[PDB]
Amino acid sequence: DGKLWNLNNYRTDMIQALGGVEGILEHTLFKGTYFPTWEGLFWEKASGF
Amino acid sequence: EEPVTADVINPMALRQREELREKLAAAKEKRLLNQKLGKIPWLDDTAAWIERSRQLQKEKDLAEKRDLQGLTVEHAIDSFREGETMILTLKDKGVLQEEEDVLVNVNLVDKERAEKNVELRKKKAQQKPRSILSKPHSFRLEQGGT
Amino acid sequence: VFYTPKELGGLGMLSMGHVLIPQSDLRWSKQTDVGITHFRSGMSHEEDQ
Amino acid sequence: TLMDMRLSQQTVVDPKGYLTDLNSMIPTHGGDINDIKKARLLLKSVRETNPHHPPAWIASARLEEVTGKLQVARNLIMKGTEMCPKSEDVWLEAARLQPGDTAKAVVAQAVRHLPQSVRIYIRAAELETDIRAKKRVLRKALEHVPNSVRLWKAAVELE
Amino acid sequence: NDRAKVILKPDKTTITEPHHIWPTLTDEEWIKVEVQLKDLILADYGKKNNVNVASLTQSEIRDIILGMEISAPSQQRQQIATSNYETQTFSSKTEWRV
Amino acid sequence: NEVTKERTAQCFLRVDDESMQRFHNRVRQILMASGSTTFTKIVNKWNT
Amino acid sequence: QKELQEKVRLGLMPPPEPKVRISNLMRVLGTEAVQDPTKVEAHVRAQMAKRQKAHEEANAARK
Amino acid sequence: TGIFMHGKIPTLKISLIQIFRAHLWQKIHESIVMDLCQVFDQELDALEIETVQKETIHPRKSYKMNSSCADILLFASYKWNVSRPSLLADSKDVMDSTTTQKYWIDIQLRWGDYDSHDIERYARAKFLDYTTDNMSIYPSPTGVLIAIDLAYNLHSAYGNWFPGSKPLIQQAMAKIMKANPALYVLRERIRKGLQLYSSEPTEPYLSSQNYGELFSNQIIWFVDDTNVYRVTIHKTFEGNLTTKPINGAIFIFNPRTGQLFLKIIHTSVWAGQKRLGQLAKWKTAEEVAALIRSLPVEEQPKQIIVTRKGMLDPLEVHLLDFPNIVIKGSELQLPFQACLK
Amino acid sequence: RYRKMKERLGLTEIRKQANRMSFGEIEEDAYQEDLGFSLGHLGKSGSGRVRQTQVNEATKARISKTLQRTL
Amino acid sequence: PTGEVLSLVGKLEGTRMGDKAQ
RNA sequence: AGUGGGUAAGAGC
Repeated sequence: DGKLWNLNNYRTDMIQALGGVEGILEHTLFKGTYFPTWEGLFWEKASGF
Repeated sequence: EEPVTADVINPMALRQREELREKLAAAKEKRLLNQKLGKIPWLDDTAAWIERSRQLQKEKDLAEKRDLQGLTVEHAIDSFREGETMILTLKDKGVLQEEEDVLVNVNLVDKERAEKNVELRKKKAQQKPRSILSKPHSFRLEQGGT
Repeated sequence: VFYTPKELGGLGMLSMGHVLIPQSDLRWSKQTDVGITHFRSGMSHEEDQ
Repeated sequence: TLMDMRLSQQTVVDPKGYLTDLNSMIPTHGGDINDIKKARLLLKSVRETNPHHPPAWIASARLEEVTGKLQVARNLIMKGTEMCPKSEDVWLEAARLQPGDTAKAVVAQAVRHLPQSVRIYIRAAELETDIRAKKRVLRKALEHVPNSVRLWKAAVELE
Repeated sequence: NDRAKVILKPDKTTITEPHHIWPTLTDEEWIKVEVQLKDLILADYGKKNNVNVASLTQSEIRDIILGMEISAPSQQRQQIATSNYETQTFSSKTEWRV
Repeated sequence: NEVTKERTAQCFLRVDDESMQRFHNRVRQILMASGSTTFTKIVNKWNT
Repeated sequence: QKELQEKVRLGLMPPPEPKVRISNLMRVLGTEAVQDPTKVEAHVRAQMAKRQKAHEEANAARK
Repeated sequence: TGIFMHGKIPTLKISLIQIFRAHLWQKIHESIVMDLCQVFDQELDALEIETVQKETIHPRKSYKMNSSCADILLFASYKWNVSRPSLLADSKDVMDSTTTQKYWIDIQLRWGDYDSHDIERYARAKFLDYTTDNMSIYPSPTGVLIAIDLAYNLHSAYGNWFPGSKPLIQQAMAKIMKANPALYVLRERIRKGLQLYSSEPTEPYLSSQNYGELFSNQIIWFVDDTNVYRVTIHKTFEGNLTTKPINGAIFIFNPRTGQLFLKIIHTSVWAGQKRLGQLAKWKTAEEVAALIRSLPVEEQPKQIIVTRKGMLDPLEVHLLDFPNIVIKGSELQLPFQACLK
Repeated sequence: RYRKMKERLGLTEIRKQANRMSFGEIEEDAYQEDLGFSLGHLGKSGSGRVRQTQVNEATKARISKTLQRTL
Repeated sequence: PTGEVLSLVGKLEGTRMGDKAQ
């Protein structure tokens, strides 16, 4: 049947409403990592151990 | 205090506007390409074409009857002894990286790394240690002669 | 914390409700050579986001 | 794809003669590219560094096609044709990608640049739906080259 | 590239035929040339690192043959390892130490 | 209507009580089965 | 097997050496084959030939 | 730690304990104090400093938040015209406020939150409170306090300013925030705990521990492009040292049978090229792909190992038709560029 | 045996790339039946792989010995 | 600013469902 | 409205 719902616009406006990545990361420890930018980064769901 | 409202950095909006600008540029390029691409009797008569083919065949039968160097090297002048010659190769750089194509010798790199390690072992503007470390002698070529 | 998309470290919960973001939570700070500057999220003069 | 192949067969030096192929068309093979943006950047760099490499244009266009941006693929192929008029593979890819009339005009431009190759002539004959148009393009081909058996064998169906 | 060439031929008997590149040697002669070349590499690494050949261990010699190096411009990461948490002192130029 | 092409009828919709009960039960079993469970798993189940 | 193991326990028998073949070479003597590969090849081939010749001499004595 | 916990969050307690293990807060204070000592010792004559002393403090002074004591003391040569106390970013200073011969310096570290991370206001408030505090012990009434928010990496100085101190302290503190060993350790531990990385993925990377795994009956191809674009340089005692380009050789060596393939490139290729490096990279990738296409399927390689890291991108581009051919980078430098010697 | 078991239970390249999630760049959820499942960098832009990550056949699913006997 | 989720019964009836979506 | 659900364990002086 295909995908009957799109959350792209909802998540777009949810990021927009929260002030964007800059404000959201201000709420976090991101600036405490001294990462020059938020672009070339990735997460890791589980640790090696 | 009183702040100033900054522009919101929205990655979704960035991707969407990038796609929209790409689509607009593609449409403009398509229009410009069609501007050039849109400028291009015997077509139906078989006997006329046969006669023309025969006449072209007989017509063909009747007719038959170094100064290019201006780059730089990652070494000092005194690093090269006068009485010896060496081979200078390119330095491994990423293809997407757009730095200057420096020229390098492997043996001298090994020697420089060894002497750097020896100097570091022996050691053990303002605020030099955090500048010269966390923040490469070279000379440029001219017509193949330096 | 809840309504941040999971890539930005949040939980990415979908909200079928009415949740207001206090204006005091839409301000961030950035340090440049001249000093530390402060930014709000929106020029709009409306209720809390 | 490539254009240079090398055959494999009391000395130390064993040279291999270069072999060229008239066509080099790998199928679409979609889904093999993981990083679309990185691959696009690398192929753009190849196009900049080796503008006269038809496989570069072909690969970039097919990557754009499998991505879904079927207009930038057409633009890239047109740029390649304006840059590599000698290789007919780019023109054949252009005919494959562009719609009917646009691809017919591209094949005509190929004939202008390369009136000796016959694959573009056969492709144009396939595009031209009119029997009169098929006759016209085939007779233009034979005027440019009348000693091709693989093209003359279509004259019996041309009547 | 100079002493290595000398080690390649231990005697004038070993002749490199034009058919191939490296000289043809007996198995034991190959062993001796290999150990001599290993000694060459270790001695030259010691020359550029002021380290004795015997100072290197088996794994270290393997690493050197492969091409491993050790360097540390910022060793202060040693900080990973009454109390001596502030007693460390600073020496100034105006002071006799500096 | 497919003939008059007029607004002959008005259809008012509502979520059935059984569906609401099922949704509440699903949320309840999501929550009560969360003693040892990551927050992301709970949020993903709720989102689904 | 228990007899051999307890003989090794009491020191009457040296501890068994790993059985090395060509494939097993870089796994058993990997850290040392880079020191002098030809000597390592000679040693492992000597061990393989020793096992093979022990088998052959056992067969011949049994003949 | 100097971190204040509002309500016990056992997970956050464990995380912050692990981040600041091995007395990291004290070591960060030590590193910052000594960096300031060195930066002042460098500029000891231009600032009319007689000498600089690293004031002794308690082992747990870094945690002393209720009270504070001087950490760095500056001795004036003859006299210092201490100005009115002001924030670090306040360039304007009323220089002639009080003369003195000492300039104490206090260093504070805090773990800021969302609502409380404005380090300028925090620095000013702490300076005023500590100066007016009876429990706080300081040598002179003239000094400066520098506050660092590690949670947001925000540094600011408030207090008195002897002449020429503001620009030097601004540059020095910008440098220390940009680079600092203790701060680098803090960042690394935080990154490890949060488990995010700055785009350094793990790919097949041939090292000295998997070197033994190379020695298998599979088909392996060592591709090298070090000797593609090269010149010969010789130094003339009479004139100038000069160069001359020579031909290049791409190595497609095969350890299984020793079949070493040389791609010999004449110097005429680099005639009208303004970027020789990436052109050589793409030429090498093209030749490698062509060679694999030439060989039959049975003899085609399955692992391509490159000594240089520059071939990781181009080869994957030109090997886009061969997905079962994994490409391995090599951290260890196999001396294959010397085979042309 | 230890080598074989380590190969069987070890982390594969595609599995290693699966649990890497790109920061900032949001991805649309391609699994309607469950929003909690994503491929991470696998198939996502910026994954650092120009080519597609192949399947480690050492992790192939196969039946037990007794199941083979019964079959 | 409490952080609690408010019920949108009797709320935002000036908006449809097809709005804010392309 | 509200108390809590917020004790680091350890070594002898």
